[PDB]
Amino acid sequence: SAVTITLKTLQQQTFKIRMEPDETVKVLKEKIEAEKGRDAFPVAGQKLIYAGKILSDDVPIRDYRIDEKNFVVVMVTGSEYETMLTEIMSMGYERERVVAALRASYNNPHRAVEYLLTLEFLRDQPQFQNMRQVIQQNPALLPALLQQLGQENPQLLQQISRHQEQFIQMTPQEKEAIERLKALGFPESLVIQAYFACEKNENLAANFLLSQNF
Repeated sequence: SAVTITLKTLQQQTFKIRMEPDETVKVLKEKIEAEKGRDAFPVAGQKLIYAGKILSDDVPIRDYRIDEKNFVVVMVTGSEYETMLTEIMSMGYERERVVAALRASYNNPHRAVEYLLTLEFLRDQPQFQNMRQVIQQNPALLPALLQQLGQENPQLLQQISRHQEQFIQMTPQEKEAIERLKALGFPESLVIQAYFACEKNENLAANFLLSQNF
């Protein structure tokens, strides 16, 4: 996953490097020190001229969108749980033992009685739930959280920045049977279509349309 980059030097000596279409130009600058050598190609005056201005060395070589067709003149100069406690405890178990099992047994009489004898990753997380449950009564929390809670998970921040819209959003023969039905009082799309009910007859489609609707 590569790309030959043509590098021209003010000395009128060009060549063709390749590196990767992403390597920070900082490494590309060093690439010129090894590509041409270090006899007179330092770094202090390393400016990658590609279009009048010199390309910096802190951005990826694929940030300027260079083209092999051109060379670069580089420079080098709570309760519901208790109501449940009685729902299960009543069987005979104790009280604290019931909630304990109701904490690891789906707080239900199912596993409890058993433990009583002896964009999507965030939309489902508790963080987003507070942003989609509290915002229902406070539109000011959306931004407050988007900068606090929503600004804590980089997994969504990388998308939400560009997905803020989705994040917030979350024939002349059959015509005779239609012209008549559409004229009898029935609609059109549901009539011209439903007509193909069973045998293109006037009841399979209508008969079932009059008994199911009227």
